[PDB]
Amino acid sequence: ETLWDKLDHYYRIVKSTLLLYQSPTTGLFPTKTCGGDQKAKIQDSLYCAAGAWALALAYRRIDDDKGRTHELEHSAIKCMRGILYCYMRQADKVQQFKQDPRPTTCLHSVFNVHTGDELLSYEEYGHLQINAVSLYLLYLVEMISSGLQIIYNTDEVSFIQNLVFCVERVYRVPDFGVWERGSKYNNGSTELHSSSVGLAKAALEAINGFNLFGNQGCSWSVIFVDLDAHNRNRQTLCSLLPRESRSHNTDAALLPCISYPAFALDDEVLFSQTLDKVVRKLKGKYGFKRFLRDGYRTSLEDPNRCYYKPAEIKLFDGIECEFPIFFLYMMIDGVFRGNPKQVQEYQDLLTPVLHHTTEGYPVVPKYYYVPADFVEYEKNNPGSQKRFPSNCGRDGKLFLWGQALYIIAKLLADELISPKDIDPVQRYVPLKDQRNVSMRFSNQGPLENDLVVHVALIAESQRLQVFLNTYGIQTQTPQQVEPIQIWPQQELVKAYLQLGINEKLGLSGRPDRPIGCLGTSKIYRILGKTVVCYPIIFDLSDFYMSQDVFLLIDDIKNALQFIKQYWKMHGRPLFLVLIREDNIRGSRFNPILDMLAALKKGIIGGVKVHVDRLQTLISGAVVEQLDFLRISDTEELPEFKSFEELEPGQQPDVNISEWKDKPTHEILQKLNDCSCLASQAILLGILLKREGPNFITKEGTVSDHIERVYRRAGSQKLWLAVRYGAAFTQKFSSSIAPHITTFLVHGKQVTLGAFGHEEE
Amino acid sequence: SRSNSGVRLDGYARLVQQTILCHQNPVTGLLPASYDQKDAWVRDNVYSILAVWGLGLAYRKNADRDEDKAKAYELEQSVVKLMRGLLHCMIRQVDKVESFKYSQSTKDSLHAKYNTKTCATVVGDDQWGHLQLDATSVYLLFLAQMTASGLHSLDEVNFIQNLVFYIEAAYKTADFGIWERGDKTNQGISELNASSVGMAKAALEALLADEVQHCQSILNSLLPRASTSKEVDASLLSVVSFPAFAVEDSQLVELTKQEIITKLQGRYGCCRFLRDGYKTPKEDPNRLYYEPAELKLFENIECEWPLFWTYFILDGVFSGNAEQVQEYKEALEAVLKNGVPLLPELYSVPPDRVDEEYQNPHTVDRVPMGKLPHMWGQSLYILGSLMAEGFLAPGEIDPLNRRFSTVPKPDVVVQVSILAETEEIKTILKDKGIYVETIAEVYPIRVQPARILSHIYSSLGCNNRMKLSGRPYRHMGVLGTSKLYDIRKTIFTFTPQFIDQQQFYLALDNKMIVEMLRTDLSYLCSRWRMTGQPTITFPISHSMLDEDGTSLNSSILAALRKMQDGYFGGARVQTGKLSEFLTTSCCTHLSFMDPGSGEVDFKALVLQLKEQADILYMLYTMKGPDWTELYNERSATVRELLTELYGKVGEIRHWGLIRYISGILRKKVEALDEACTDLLSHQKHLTVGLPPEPREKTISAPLPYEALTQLIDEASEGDMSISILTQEIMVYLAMYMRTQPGLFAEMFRLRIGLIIQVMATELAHSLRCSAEEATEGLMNLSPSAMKNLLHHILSGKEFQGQWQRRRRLDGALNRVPVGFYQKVWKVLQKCHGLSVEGFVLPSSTTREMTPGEIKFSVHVESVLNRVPQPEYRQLLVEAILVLTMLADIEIHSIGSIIAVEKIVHIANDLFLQEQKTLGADDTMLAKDPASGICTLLYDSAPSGRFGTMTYLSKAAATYVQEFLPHSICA
Ligand SMILES: Nc1ncnc2c1ncn2[C@@H]1O[C@H](COP(=O)(O)OP(=O)(O)O)[C@@H](O)[C@H]1O
Ligand SMILES: C/C=C(\C)CC/C=C(\C)CCC=C(C)C
Repeated sequence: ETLWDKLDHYYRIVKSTLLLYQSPTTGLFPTKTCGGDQKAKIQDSLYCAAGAWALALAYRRIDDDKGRTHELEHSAIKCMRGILYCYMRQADKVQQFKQDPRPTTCLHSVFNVHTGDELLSYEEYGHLQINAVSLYLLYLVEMISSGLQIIYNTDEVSFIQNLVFCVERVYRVPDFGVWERGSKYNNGSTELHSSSVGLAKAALEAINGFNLFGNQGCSWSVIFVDLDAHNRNRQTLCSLLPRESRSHNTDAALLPCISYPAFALDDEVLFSQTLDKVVRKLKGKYGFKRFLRDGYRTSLEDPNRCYYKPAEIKLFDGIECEFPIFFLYMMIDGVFRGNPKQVQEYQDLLTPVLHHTTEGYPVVPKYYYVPADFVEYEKNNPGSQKRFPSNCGRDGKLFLWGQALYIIAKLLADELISPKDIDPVQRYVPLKDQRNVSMRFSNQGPLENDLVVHVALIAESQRLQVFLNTYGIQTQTPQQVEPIQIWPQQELVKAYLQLGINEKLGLSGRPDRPIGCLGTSKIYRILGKTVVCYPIIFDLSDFYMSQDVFLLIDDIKNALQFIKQYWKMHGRPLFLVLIREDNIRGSRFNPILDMLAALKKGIIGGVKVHVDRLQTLISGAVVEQLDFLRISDTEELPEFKSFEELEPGQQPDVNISEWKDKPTHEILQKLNDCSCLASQAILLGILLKREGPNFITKEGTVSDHIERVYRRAGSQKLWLAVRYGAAFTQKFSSSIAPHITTFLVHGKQVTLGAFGHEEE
Repeated sequence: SRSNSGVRLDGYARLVQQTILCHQNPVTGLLPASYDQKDAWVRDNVYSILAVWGLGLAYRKNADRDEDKAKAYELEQSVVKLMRGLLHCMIRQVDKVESFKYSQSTKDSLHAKYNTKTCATVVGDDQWGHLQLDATSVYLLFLAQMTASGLHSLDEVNFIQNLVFYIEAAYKTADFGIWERGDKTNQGISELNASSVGMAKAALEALLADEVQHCQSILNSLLPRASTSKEVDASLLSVVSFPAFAVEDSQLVELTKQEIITKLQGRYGCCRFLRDGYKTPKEDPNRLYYEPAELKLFENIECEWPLFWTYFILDGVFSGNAEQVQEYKEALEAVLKNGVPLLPELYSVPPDRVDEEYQNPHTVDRVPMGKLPHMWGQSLYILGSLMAEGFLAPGEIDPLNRRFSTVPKPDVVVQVSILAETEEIKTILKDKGIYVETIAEVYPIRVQPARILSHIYSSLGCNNRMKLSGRPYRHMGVLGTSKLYDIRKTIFTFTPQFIDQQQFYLALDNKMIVEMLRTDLSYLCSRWRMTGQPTITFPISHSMLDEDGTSLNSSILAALRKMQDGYFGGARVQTGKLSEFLTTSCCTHLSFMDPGSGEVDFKALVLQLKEQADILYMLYTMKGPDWTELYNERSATVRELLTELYGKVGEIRHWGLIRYISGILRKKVEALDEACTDLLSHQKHLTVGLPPEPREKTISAPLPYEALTQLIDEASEGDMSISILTQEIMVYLAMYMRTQPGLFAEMFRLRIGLIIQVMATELAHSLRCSAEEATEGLMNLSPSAMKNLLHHILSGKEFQGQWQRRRRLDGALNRVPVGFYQKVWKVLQKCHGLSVEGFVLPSSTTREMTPGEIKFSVHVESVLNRVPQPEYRQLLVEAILVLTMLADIEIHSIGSIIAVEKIVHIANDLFLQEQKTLGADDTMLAKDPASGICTLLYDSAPSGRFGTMTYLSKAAATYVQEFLPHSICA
C-alpha cells in the first residue's frame, strides 16, 4: 500500500465520522452526531481538532496531498478559532474569573455548535472545567508550534494571556472536571482534580514564552506564565498525585493528564504509581471505568434525577460504564513511551469493542454499559457479563472525541505520524532526555538538586557597604549597579498589570498579586532597562515578625531553599539579599554577619550560593523581556520607581481583665503612669475599643499611640507589647494568606482559633 | 528599508490602526460602521480591510527581521479574521443562500448587517432590504484576490461555490443596490444595478462564463447609465475601475467616468446619484421612504461623498496617471484626532444655503456629516496613498490581473469538430468533401447533450450536512458547451443547446440550425475570454440530411464548407478532429463528479378523416376543443393523431400546418426564458400580444418560463397562431441581439404583435397580395424564411407608396430617434404634460425622473408607443418632436396637458384643405378605418412645404392658440 492509500483510509474515516460534523459556522464539532442537541462540548471539540491535525501531520509526509493537508489542518484551526470565539464572546466572564474564580463566573464549557452562544446555564450545567481552558492552551501551543496559525491579531494574544491568568490560579479554584459532575457523588460539588491542575501545569509549561504568532512572530506576541503560580500547580498535582481528588483515589481522567496529551507528571515513580492504580482499578474488557462507583448511563441510575443521593454511589459498584477511549489513550501512551507491547495489548482490547459504520469506518463506542437484566450478575462476579455498546455508529450516533482519538492512536501506532510530530512542544520527555527542559527539569536532571543560587548582596547605603566591608562582606549599593535597576516586587506587579490589557474585550491585566521567589529570581528587561527584583522576604511590613533579624535570616534561608527545590528554569536563580541599615543595628549585626558570611562561603542552609557583583551575575544571563509595556495609550512609558540609595517589663503589671472592668478615664490615668509598652498596649488597647478610634489621648488619637507603642516595642524588642499592639490594632500579615495556601496545596487543612475556643 | 521607507510605512500603520484596526472586534473580526452604527456591513467590512491587506503586503515585501514579520503577519491575519468572520456571518445563513439559489427573492437574501459581536443577525429580513449582490460579490472578489496573494475546510469551499451560484444570476436579479435602498424613489423597490452586476461579474471571473457574459451584456447595455432609475451612479467607479474592472471596453469606462465627473462631481466629492437626498437638508429624517414629489427638491443639492474620489485615485494608480488632481483635492479631510485625516462620509449643503446651491450648482461651502471616518472610504484613501507613494503596486492588490480587462482581446478562433452521428452520414459528408469522424470514432471522448452538462453541475456544490443542494438547472449556452470537460478521467464534449432542443419546429428547419450555429459562433468569437480555445461539437444528425437521405442538406453543407474555410459566423473557424483539439482547449476538470351544429353527440364524426392533411388537421381542433388528449374510438386519442399530424406535416414541411398543430397542441420553446432574459438583458422591454393595450402585456423584468409562457397564451386571447409567433419572434430577436445588436439600437420596447403585423404587411406588399392571404402565407413561411423577414424588417432592406411603409416599419419596431426621450423631458418642463389617446404623461414625472433615465423612457413609451397602429404612432412621435422643436422658439409655458393626437389630427384636417386646393382628387386622399388619418398623409414625406411634420407645425401652432392666447415667440 502506498502512503496515499494508507492515509486515504484515515481520511475517509476522518471525513465521514468527524469532519462531516464540524459546524460550518463556529468550527466546533457537535457532541451528538445525529439529533437536535446543539451542544458542542469544549473538550470534545479540542480532541476532534487534534484528530484532524494528526491526519494533517501525516499528510505532511506526502507532497501531493491533493489539498488534504490544508483542509485537515485548517479544520483544526477552524475548531480552535471557534473555541476562541466562544470564549472571546464570554470575555466579560474571563475578567470576572481572573478576579473571582468561582463556579458561576467561569467561561462556559458547552456552547451552541451552530451559533457559539451559551446553551446551558450555570444551574443547568457545571461549566467550571479548567481541563478545557487548559487543553485549549496546550493544543494551541502544540498546533501553533506545528505551523498551524490559530492566533491572528494582538487582541487574540491578549485574550490567550487573560486565559493564562485564569489557568495559573487553578490550584485555588476547585472545578467539575472532565466528567462535568465534580466527584463520584453528583452532589453539584466542585473539587480539585489532579487532571484539571495537571493539564494547567502543562498548558503553563508549554505557553510560557510562546509566540502565539509562531514563526511570523515578535516579542509582543509571547505569553508569559507566573513561575510562582505554575509552581503552585506543580505542588498541588504532586500532593494529590497518586490520586485524583479528595473523592477519587483513581480516575481515568488521570490518563489524559499523566500521558497524551499533557504528559504532565515529571516524576517517573508517581507516573508509575498513578498509571498502575488507574490500570489496576479501572481497566476493563470493554474499556476503562471513568472512576469507581460511577453512575454514568448505568442501568441502575435514575434518568430524571440529576443528583445521586447519599449511598446511591454503592449501587454502581461493578455496573460502572467502561469507556473504550481509555484503551486508545493507553495505545498513544505506549507509542510515546516506547512500549511496542502496550500498544498491542490495548489495540487487541479495542479491535473487539470497536463497532464499524455502514461504510466500514470504525466507531469507538463512548461507553459500554451492563444491560439492566445483567446488573446483579456483574455485581456478583465482575467482568462476567456482556455489555452493550452505547453508540454503534450505524445508529447515527458517534463519539466525536473517541473518533478523533482513534485517528491519533492509529496514526501514531502505524507510524504515519511521530510522537514528535503531535507533541511539537516536547510534553513527553523521555527519561534519558529529562535534563534541560524549562519549568520542568534543570541541568542537574530529574533527581539531583544542588542548585547554586546566584546571590548578590545589595546594601541600602554606601555607609552600609563600607561598614559591611570592614566586617568582611563586599556588598554593592543600589547606585553602584547603575544600568541595572533593583525594583521592589510590587513594581513588577505594577508593570505586569499592563499585560493582557485589552479595552476592546474589557480585559484588565495580570491580577495584582505578589510576584514571589521564583519570579523575583529572574532578570527582567522592562522598558529598555535591566531590572532585578529583591525578594518579597525583604519587603518591609507592619507585622512585628519583620523586627526579628533571626526570622529574616531564616526567611532568607527558607527562600533560597524554595528556589533550590522548585526553580527549574535555565538560568541560575538570582537572589538579591538587600541589607538595610536597620538590619545591622544593635546585636542584629552578629546574626546578619554570619548569614552574609555563609552567603560569601557558598552555603546557607544546604543551598549553595555564589555571591558576586550584579553586573557579572546579570551578564550572560537570560533576561525576560517584558515587551507588553510598550507606550500603549499614554504617549509616555509607565513610571516605575526602583530601589534607590537611601543617601543620609517582667510581666505587664496592668492585667487586661482587672483594668478593662474599669471604664475609667483612669485607664487614661495609668496610661500616664505606665512605662511598660505592654501595660501601655493593654491600657491604650482597652481604649481603642471603649472610647473609640480617635478618643483623644494625652498623646493624640489612640490609633496613633498604639501604633507608636507597637512600633516602639517592636524596636526595643519588647515582644509582649508588640503582640498586644498588633492584636489591639488588629494587624494581619500579607503572608498569612499566601502561606495558608501552602497548607492547602499540600493537602493539609488549617484551623485557626484557640484551644478551648471557637475554631474555624 | 527602514531608512526612509520604513518610517512612512509605520506612519501608515498608525493610520490604519487608529482608523480601522482600532474598531476590529477581537471575537468576530468584523468592523462596526461607526459609534452610532454598531452593526457590521458586509461591503463596508470588505472594503475597510483593503488598507490592512495592502499594509500587510507592504510590510511583507520588506519583511526580513522578525519585528517586521510580526507586523505583516498581524495585518494579514487581521484581514483573514475579518473575512472569516464575514464567512460565519454568511455560513449562519446557509438556509438563505440555498433558498436564494433557486428562488432569487429579496426575502431570501443574505443580510447586509451582522452583529459585530456574535456574527449573528441584528435585524429581520423585512427590516433592511438585505439583497445586495455587490456586497457578497465584493466579498467573493477579494476572497479570490487575497487567496491568490497567499492568504489562506472543504465545507466552506462548498459554501463559497454555493455563493457563486447565489451571485451567479445577478444579471437578471433585482437588487436593493450598493446604497441598500433599491431605486431612487426610495420605496424599497428592488432594482437591477450595474454596480451589483459588475461586481458579480468580477467575482465570478476571479473565482460558469455564460452568466458572466450575461452580466457583461447588462454592463454594456446599461452603461453609462447605472440602472433603470438612475442616470449615473458614482458607485460605477467600482465597476469600470477598482475593484471590479468588470468593463473591458475602454471607451465605455472613459464614458462612464466622464458622466460621473460631469454630473455628480462637486467641490466636496461626487454625489452618489442625481437627486439622492440621503443627508440633504430637505428630507424628512424620521421618514424611511421618499414621496415621488420630493425628489426634485433634492436636485442640485445632493450630498457629495469624498469616498468616490478615492476611486478616482485608485484608477490613476491602476492606470497610470497625473490624476494627482483627485489627490491634492482631498484636502477636505476632517483632522488636518492627533492629525489623522478622517475622511468624511459626505458633505451636505448647509440648510440655509439651499437656494444658492440649487441655483448655482456645486458652489456652496458644505458641512461634513454622516460617518467620520468613513471606514470604507478611509481604507480606500489609505490604499490609494500607499499605492501612490510607491509602497504598493497594482499587481499586489490585484494578483488575478483584473486590471488588464480593458486591453483589447483578440478574436478567438473557434475550433469546431463536425461529427457524424452515423457512419453512413460520415460517408455522405465525405462524398461532398468534408472529412469527419463519427461519434463512435471520437471515443474515448464521449459526446453528450448539453442537458447532461446542465444536470452535472446540479451535483456541484452539494453538502447535505449544511443542506446545500448543488446548482440550479441553468441552460448552458454556447460558452458553457464549448469547453472540453474532464469527468471521471474521460473527456466529455457537449453539443450546444440548440441541437438537442428538437421539440419545436425550429429544429426541423436545417436553415435554422445553420442560423443558430452562426449566432453561436458570433457570440463565441466575441465573448470568449477563457484560457483555451472554444470547441463547438457539431454532429450531423439524420434529420440534417435531405429528403432522399443519400445527400446532405444544402444549407448544412454550405455552412460546414464555410467553416472548413475558416470563416463562418463572423468568426475564424478551424475544423479538425476532436482528438487534435485536446491540447489547445479549455479542458476544465469536474472533480465533483468523481465517486466517493346539430347532433352534438360526438359518437361518429372523426369518420370523415378516414387525405389533404390540412383538412385532416382542421377537423382536429373541433375534436380537440369540443372533444385534447381524449379518445377517438380507433385505438387512438385526439393528442395522438395531432402528434401524428405534426409528424406528417414536418415530413412534408408545409410550415403553416406545423405551426397550427404546434399551436393547438401548445408546443413551447424550451429556451424561451433564455430568449426573454437575453432581450431584457440588453435593456430592451418586451410586449407580447396584438397592440391594443390590455392584451399586449408588457415584460419589464425577467420572467420564469412558466410565467412567460402563460403570459404569451393569455396575450393571444385564445386566437391561435400568434402565441407561437410570439415565442418564435422572441427567439429570433434574441439571436439577432446576440449577433447584430446594432440593429436593435434606438429600440427600447419590442412589440411582438406589431412586429408580426408589419411582417404580414411586408408579405402583403412584397409578393403582392392581400393583407389577409399574406397573413396566412406568413404561417407557411419556413422558420429561417421568417427570420429573414425579421432581418429585413429590422434593417429595412427591400426585396410613391413608400412613406406609408416606412412609417409602418419604424412604428412597429418601436424605433425612436436619438435623444427623443431627453427632448420629451424638455417639453414637460414647458407644458403640464402630454396626452396620447387620453393617457397622460404628467410633468410630475420629471420631478422624480432625471432626463436620461431608462425609467422615464419607459414612462414615455407606455403612454406613447402603446398606440395600436404602427404609423399613427410614428406620427405621434413627430408631433412630440415638433412640439419639442417649437418649444425652444416659444418663450412662454402653457397650463394644459397637450393632446398630441389632436396636433396629429389638426394636421390631418389641414391636410385635406391644402391638398384639395393645390388640387387633388377627393378620393385620392381617403381616411384610415382605424385612425381616421388620410392615407396620403402617411404617404407624405416628413419635410417640405407639404411634409407631414410641416403640417403638425401648422397644427401645433393652431393647437396651442387657444391655450396660449399670446405667444411672444423668439
Ligand atoms: N507575603 C508573602 N509571603 C510569602 N509568600 C508570598 C507572599 N506573597 C506572595 N507570596 C507567594 O507568591 C506566590 C504568588 O503570590 P500570590 O498570588 O499572592 O499567591 P497565593 O494566591 O497562593 O496566595 C505564591 O507562591 C505565594 O506563596
Ligand atoms: C411660437 C408659437 C409656435 C412656434 C407654435 C407652436 C408652439 C406651440 C403650440 C407651443 C409650444 C410650447 C410648448 C410648451 C409645447
